[PDB]
Amino acid sequence: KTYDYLFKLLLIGDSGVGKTCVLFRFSEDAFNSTFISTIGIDFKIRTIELDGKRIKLQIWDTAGQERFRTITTAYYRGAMGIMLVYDITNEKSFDNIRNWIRNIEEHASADVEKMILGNKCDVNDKRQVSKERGEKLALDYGIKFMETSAKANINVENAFFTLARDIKAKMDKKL
Amino acid sequence: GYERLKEELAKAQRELKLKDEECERLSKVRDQLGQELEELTASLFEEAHKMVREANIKQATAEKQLKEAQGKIDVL
Amino acid sequence: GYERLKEELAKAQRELKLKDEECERLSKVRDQLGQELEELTASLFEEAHKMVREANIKQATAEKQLKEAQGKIDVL
Ligand SMILES: Nc1nc2c(ncn2[C@@H]2O[C@H](COP(=O)(O)OP(=O)(O)OP(=O)(O)O)[C@@H](O)[C@H]2O)c(=O)[nH]1
Repeated sequence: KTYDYLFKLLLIGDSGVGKTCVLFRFSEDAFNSTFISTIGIDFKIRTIELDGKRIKLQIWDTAGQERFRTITTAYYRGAMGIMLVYDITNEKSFDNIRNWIRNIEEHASADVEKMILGNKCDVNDKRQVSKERGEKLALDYGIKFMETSAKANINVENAFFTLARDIKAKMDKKL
Repeated sequence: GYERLKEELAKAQRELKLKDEECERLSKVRDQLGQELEELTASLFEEAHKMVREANIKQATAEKQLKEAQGKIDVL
Repeated sequence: GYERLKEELAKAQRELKLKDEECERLSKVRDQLGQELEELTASLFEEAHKMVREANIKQATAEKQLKEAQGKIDVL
């Protein structure tokens, strides 16, 4: 029985950036335990409803280690929506967002849905990346952008639901 | 080299085409395998977590018991 | 004619060389995916235990307060 769709999503980005909390907040875990640190992969499921239908989201969170290079391509290649995630507390994370965009373009599929996620927007006092400058990156590359906080719990649920709507609207187009 | 180029371009025309068709075949299996391996690891990751959580749930209600008594003797 | 044959052979060559190198990669995939899968599953296993372990140590030691820090309430 239910669900009645399966979107496969991916979280990618620099380490430190809080990819993994951003997940843990969406999937609603009561706990901190993860294998990201040690292994470099972790995974979470959440079904949501959008305009009435069940939508199973499988969310992979990748951390680059070259150790599992092959497997993590498999995730790129098979991913329906991927979130690029920087820390607004840290520039190079933001600078690299271009670099990742490479990978995504190079390792991943030709129509994938894409979303730049400016994380930790919660801590303004340690802000190095202007939002304005954040949006411009996004607009340049014609992709959606969103500022977030895994800890204040800001826009994480919205970031996903937004990406999930974007995936579905595309698929419903191929009726 | 009119027959040499008319003939060789047919060999190179098939060569580039041969691999074209071969590429799709090599790539198509490399996707079927990846899906299979997604579904396998989705299952494992779900297991590792599922197990580790019930370890924690229990660890929870043992410390929750001791903070019930630990504070009460600590009061006076 | 005898002119045009100097185009196909020096670009289709950058083509076939490019594709040849692809399959070389796509060939080594199945094995790797498997190779990696083993290493992941092991690592999954080992970490899983180390995690369920740590949260068991702390279920017994927290319970030994209900055995050796509740009787100090019975002793004092
Ligand atoms: N203030 C603040 N700190 C955050 C936020 N998100 C993550 N962090 C911190 O950033 C650090 C790394 O978070 P992770 O989720 O592990 O980062 P990651 O990129 O997903 O994975 P790693 O490679 O382990 O860093 C942790 O110390 C978090 O507490 C945030 O939104 N706001």
